[PDB]
Amino acid sequence: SAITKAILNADAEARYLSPGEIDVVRGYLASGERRVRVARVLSDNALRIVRGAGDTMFQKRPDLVAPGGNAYGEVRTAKCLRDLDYFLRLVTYGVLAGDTSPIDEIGLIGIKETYSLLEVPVPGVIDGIKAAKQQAAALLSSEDAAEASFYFDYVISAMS
Amino acid sequence: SAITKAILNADAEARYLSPGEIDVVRGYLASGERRVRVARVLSDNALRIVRGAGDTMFQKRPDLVAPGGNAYGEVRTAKCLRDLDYFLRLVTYGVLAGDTSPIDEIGLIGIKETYSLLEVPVPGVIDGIKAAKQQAAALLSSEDAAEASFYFDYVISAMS
Amino acid sequence: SAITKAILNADAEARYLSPGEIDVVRGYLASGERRVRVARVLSDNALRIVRGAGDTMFQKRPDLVAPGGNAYGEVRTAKCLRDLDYFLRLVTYGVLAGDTSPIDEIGLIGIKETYSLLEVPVPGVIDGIKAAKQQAAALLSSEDAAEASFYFDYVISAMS
Amino acid sequence: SAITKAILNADAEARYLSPGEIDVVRGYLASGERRVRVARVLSDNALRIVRGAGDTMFQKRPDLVAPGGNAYGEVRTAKCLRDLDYFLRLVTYGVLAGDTSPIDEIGLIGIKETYSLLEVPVPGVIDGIKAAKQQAAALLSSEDAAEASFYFDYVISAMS
Amino acid sequence: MLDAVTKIINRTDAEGRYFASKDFDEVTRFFATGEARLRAASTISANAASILRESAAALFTEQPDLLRPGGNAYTSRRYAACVRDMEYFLRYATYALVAGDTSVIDERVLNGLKETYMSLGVPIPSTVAGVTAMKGVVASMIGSEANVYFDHIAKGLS
Amino acid sequence: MLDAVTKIINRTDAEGRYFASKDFDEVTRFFATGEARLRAASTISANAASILRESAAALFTEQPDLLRPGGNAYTSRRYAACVRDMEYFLRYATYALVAGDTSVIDERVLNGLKETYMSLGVPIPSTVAGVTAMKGVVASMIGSEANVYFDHIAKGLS
Amino acid sequence: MQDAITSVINTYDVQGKYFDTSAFDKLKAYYATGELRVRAAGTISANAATIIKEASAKLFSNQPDLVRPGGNAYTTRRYAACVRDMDYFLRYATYAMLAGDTSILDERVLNGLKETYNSLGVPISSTVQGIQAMKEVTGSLVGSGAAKEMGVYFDYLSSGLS
Amino acid sequence: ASVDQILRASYRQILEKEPQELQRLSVAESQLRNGEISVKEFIRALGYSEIYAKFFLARWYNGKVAEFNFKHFLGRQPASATELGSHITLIGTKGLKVAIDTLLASQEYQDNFGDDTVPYYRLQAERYVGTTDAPSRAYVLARSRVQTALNKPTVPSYSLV
Ligand SMILES: CCC1=C(C)/C(=C/C2=NC(=C\c3[nH]c(/C=C4\NC(=O)[C@H](C)[C@H]4CC)c(C)c3CCC(=O)O)/C(CCC(=O)O)=C2C)NC1=O
Ligand SMILES: CCC1=C(C)/C(=C/C2=NC(=C\c3[nH]c(/C=C4\NC(=O)[C@H](C)[C@H]4CC)c(C)c3CCC(=O)O)/C(CCC(=O)O)=C2C)NC1=O
Ligand SMILES: CCC1=C(C)/C(=C/C2=NC(=C\c3[nH]c(/C=C4\NC(=O)[C@H](C)[C@H]4CC)c(C)c3CCC(=O)O)/C(CCC(=O)O)=C2C)NC1=O
Ligand SMILES: CCC1=C(C)/C(=C/C2=NC(=C\c3[nH]c(/C=C4\NC(=O)[C@H](C)[C@H]4CC)c(C)c3CCC(=O)O)/C(CCC(=O)O)=C2C)NC1=O
Ligand SMILES: CCC1=C(C)/C(=C/C2=NC(=C\c3[nH]c(/C=C4\NC(=O)[C@H](C)[C@H]4CC)c(C)c3CCC(=O)O)/C(CCC(=O)O)=C2C)NC1=O
Repeated sequence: SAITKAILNADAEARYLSPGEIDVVRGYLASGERRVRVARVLSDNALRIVRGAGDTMFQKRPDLVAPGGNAYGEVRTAKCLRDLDYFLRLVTYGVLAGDTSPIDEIGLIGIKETYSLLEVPVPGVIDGIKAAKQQAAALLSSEDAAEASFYFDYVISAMS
Repeated sequence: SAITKAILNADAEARYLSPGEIDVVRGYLASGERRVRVARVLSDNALRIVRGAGDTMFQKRPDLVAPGGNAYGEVRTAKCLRDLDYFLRLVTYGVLAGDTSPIDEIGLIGIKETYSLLEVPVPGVIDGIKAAKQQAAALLSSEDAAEASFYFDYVISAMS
Repeated sequence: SAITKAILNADAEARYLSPGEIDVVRGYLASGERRVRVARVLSDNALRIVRGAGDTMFQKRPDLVAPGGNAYGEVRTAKCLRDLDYFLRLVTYGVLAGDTSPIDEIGLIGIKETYSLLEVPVPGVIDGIKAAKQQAAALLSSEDAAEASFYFDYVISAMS
Repeated sequence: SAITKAILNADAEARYLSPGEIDVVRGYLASGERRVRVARVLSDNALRIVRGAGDTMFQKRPDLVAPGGNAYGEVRTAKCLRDLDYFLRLVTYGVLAGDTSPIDEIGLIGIKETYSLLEVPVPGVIDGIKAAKQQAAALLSSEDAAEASFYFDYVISAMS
Repeated sequence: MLDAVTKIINRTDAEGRYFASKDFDEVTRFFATGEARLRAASTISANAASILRESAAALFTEQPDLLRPGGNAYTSRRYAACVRDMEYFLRYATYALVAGDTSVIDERVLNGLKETYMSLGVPIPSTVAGVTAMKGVVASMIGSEANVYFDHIAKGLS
Repeated sequence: MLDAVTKIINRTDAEGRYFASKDFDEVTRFFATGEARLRAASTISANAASILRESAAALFTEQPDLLRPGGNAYTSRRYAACVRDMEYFLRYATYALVAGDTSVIDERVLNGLKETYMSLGVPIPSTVAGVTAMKGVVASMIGSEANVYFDHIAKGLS
Repeated sequence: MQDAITSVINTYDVQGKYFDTSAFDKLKAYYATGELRVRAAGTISANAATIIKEASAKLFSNQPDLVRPGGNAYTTRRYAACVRDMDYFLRYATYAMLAGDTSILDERVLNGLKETYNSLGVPISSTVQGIQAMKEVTGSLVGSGAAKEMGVYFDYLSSGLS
Repeated sequence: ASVDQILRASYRQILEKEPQELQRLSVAESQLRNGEISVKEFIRALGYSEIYAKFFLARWYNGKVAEFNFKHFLGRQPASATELGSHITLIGTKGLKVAIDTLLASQEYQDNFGDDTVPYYRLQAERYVGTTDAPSRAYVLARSRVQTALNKPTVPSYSLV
């Protein structure tokens, strides 16, 4: 989390937390209620967010679910929706942790190699994650949506 | 119906039927066999006309059955075919009645706001009805085709 | 505008402006500088918002520019973008006026019939307006986005 | 109240609340606490405003309490100060509601016919309400003085 | 129609008494919850078409028989009237949500409606099922803020 | 009718352009004067009866022959119609003063007034003298802020 | 490196004085623009790949000889290095905009870059054209004030090269 | 709309005066307020009044009376010579009340205003195309009448048609 990153920093120079790092930890603990609210909204609405994101992604890119597409078939389409759900849950983790470390550890490191070898079109994943980002922003206030969009765009930029 | 229209016209002025109204009703009664013939041919070929018109519409506007289209999905394509069959039944009603009142009071009045709310593309519906017109013209002779084309055209004009 | 509605309401009872109507007028005059700021922001970024909304709409709904599409061609796409700019200018007018009367009188009254005759897909227009709303909300703060979205949503509702 | 006027306007046009009516409602809800303060200070001191205004009205025109006058006698003066108390309570109601409607339904619709039948001098009542406005502004801050003065002036104007 | 402030004013006027501390407190409670109610109403207004579409979908998925021939929703016109009535309920629920009081519903919606549905042949229990469906649709978007007014409409029908 | 802001909007729309710096300056100038115009309107509304009383006094002091038998203001009915006209002029001048634009006077006051006065034999110069007396009264009461609107009414009759 | 705050700090340390009203005005001015800078940096970071795609496409459309044989950007390696350098310029402009100071562009970018490019044969005029293309593309994403700010650092890079 | 708004609107639409200038129809107003008569029945009560005949028939030619009836109860003007002549004949042979009844029972009235709305003008071609045998002429006359609504024109009725 943010706390872990500050602790790792202070440990590299073998010192106690500095005023800046205390400010980071304090401002993170201050944001706890807002992060919990955002994560609750994204978590309780994961099903409709993933359904909507998948619908938008498939309308935008029909060839994925057309014969010969990477997502063609019930099983492959199910795994596609499961990947979108995975990335939504990773976004919730990133919101809760106040940094992108859990997203990197669980989902991003190796996802480029994984998708290259499975022949999964990364732009399609980006389209689905953008759709999920707008579907989440529909469910959140302006500040909460802005908070979630940071981690959504972080996922997108790691893809691209 | 034609008789209903003449009787209402008589009633509005609180009078017996006029010689012109009598001629209207008599001419309607003369056309009875021709109307029954057209309607019988249409009803006997209901499934054939519906399939052919729907197929023609679906190549003409493939965006409808394409993902993200208004008719994409087996339920929605089935409902599309069912509405085409609805309008074919209404066309038979109009042919038998000699008037367009059954078409209006069963399927035409309110279909505009209904299709607006359902985001049904009216041009697609018009193409489907024109395809049904072509199918009927194939099954009918020239005079019968013209008689049915009157009501097919009335439906087209009402939709737009 | 906001003043016009209050003055007309007073004129209905053949009386001077009531304390409530004066409260309405005073609130509008207080909101004037915020309205001018927002309207200026949407005016300087007119090309900004129009290009962003147009790209978002064409990517969301590509059949508009696909062969047989309404906006197919450079000229028809230019006219589509011009309609988007028209609605952007009308949103600015609505922001400035404090009500929706300029939008109705210039752009909304008769646009539904016009687009029906031209076979302009109203859902695509809704997509364009919602995309423009997102683009403009990007360039504004939270509050300014709120009032700009008010008139963007009025346009969306009136088109649909 | 101020809400009822906006909702009535929306209902008349058979539509949802427009941005302008939303702005009116937001302004009223923002003004609510000041309204409650003004109404509370007016309520707590009602006795002293009534006494001072009645005194001033009596001295300004002695013919009211002189023999042959409408307010001549003890019972008629009791009804006089009762009317002053009534109008003050309606002024507080109008301050709370944000409009003049409660003043209209409870006190001023039909007051002209009543006072003409009872041969009550309307100029005398107007002098009483004026005196009440001075007494009220005497114990109000300038902003609250103007807020109450709008409703006092409305009562005076509708009285004539 | 009344709202919360007007009903309080009426209650104080019936007793001919100036506002007391409890009356002021109730007024302040109404003023406090104003922004949330306005935001809920604005969200409903912006999404009226989608709410109508998905509530009609829920109603006609739960009770398909209304759309079959012989059903009271079987025509273009009767289906249009059904969704139109649902629009009535939604718009007046928004009105009552802003006002904070149900009197607008009783006057503009429920006044003579049960007898009218009996006269027309409208199945009232199915209409109540539609109102409950729209309750669920609106709760999925704005929370439980508007449940009271939809419940009032449903009970007035029932 | 229009107000100042809607007039500026129409001006920018006739040219098919967004608001520029000068347009925003003009709209800001209108917003800045709004408080003063509202104060003037409230001041006029508070004393509308006394303004009307002394305006009619001035008019009929200048031209006593209007009240005498055979004059166009000799009857209870014609005197009442005259002071009702002046009350109309004051109220609609106040409306225009609030709006910052004279279109309300064109729509609601001058829509056939000159033709009506020529038809009925109402003396137009005497009516303009009365309008001018009311303009002077209001100017002494609130300042020059409303003069133009009264002149507009005069120009609609002259 | 030096940001605006540490720039004020260094001036006042060298002259050995506590902060006065003028230093506090400079610091207030930096803090006031902080949210705009953070927003622009987040927007550029989210869009950096798109910005580079658009800018490289415009550059190679305006100068097709770069990517055809005989051009400095002709091979997969040299094309990759070209767009890599464009990634540098975008990233370091974003750093300098977030810091509100061009010192990082001197230390980390411009020092020795003309010599590197002249030794390699990399055409510097075309590199300046690419920087301009990125300036317009970035301005197309970030909005008026952020565009005006980012343009300062893009122009600083252009002047340091050209 | 409230009963007060409806009443003031009806008095302006039918008698061209504010209620204070007139002797109000107290019993008709009470019936409308109590809701056992419609707005249309109040409009007919205003038309049946002796004050209507005093305002619009005592000092007018029958063509002017027909124009007044069309402005008050339909919100428009007679467009053709046949329509104006037919209404004049109704006034001159059956009386003012029967002519007003013919206006109120007309399909035009039922469509535009029905039973609960005060009549009003509408400067739209849909207002006249289906209903009137001279639609453009009907628009021209209605727009001229609205343009100078304050005036009671003395231009001859058959010169306009
Ligand atoms: C929790 C962290 C985590 C992630 C992120 C993850 C991604 C992931 N997706 C996979 C397969 C897949 N992923 C997709 C998704 C694609 N379908 C379309 O093309 C879209 C563009 C795109 C999704 C939006 C599909 C269709 C497959 C099956 C491909 C195959 O069977 O060869 C696989 C290979 C093993 C498997 O079948 O599950 C991984 C590892 N797995 C994880 O454990
Ligand atoms: C007997 C008189 C009658 C008519 C005329 C009628 C039309 C009609 N079609 C409907 C749905 C529909 N209508 C269509 C057909 C359209 N969409 C396709 O793209 C085509 C362009 C086009 C047909 C050519 C579709 C696909 C639906 C499903 C929409 C949905 O349920 O989400 C509905 C909404 C109720 C329902 O889903 O069952 C009506 C009322 N219903 C009637 O009772
Ligand atoms: C709300 C917009 C409105 C306006 C402006 C208006 C003016 C107006 N004044 C009128 C008559 C009149 N106007 C006057 C006033 C004149 N007497 C002269 O001595 C004075 C110089 C002058 C006034 C200062 C008089 C006396 C009449 C009666 C004419 C008559 O009965 O012969 C009339 C003819 C109908 C009627 O008397 O009710 C109108 C329409 N009416 C309106 O509804
Ligand atoms: C000598 C080594 C070398 C290569 C190979 C090379 C490729 C190359 N391909 C390009 C464009 C392109 N290349 C392709 C080729 C793709 N189209 C389909 O997707 C296929 C899968 C695939 C080819 C089989 C396309 C479509 C473009 C245009 C892309 C665009 O402009 O958006 C460009 C951009 C500039 C230009 O159009 O000339 C380069 C530099 N450059 C080099 O220096
Ligand atoms: C049944 C016979 C009939 C006709 C023909 C007719 C014409 C007519 N056109 C009108 C307005 C109009 N008519 C036009 C048409 C013009 N715009 C120009 O660019 C074109 C050269 C030209 C058309 C080809 C326009 C623009 C208006 C609006 C005028 C305005 O609102 O200021 C109006 C005013 C009412 C309304 O706006 O609906 C009428 C009555 N009315 C009738 O009863």
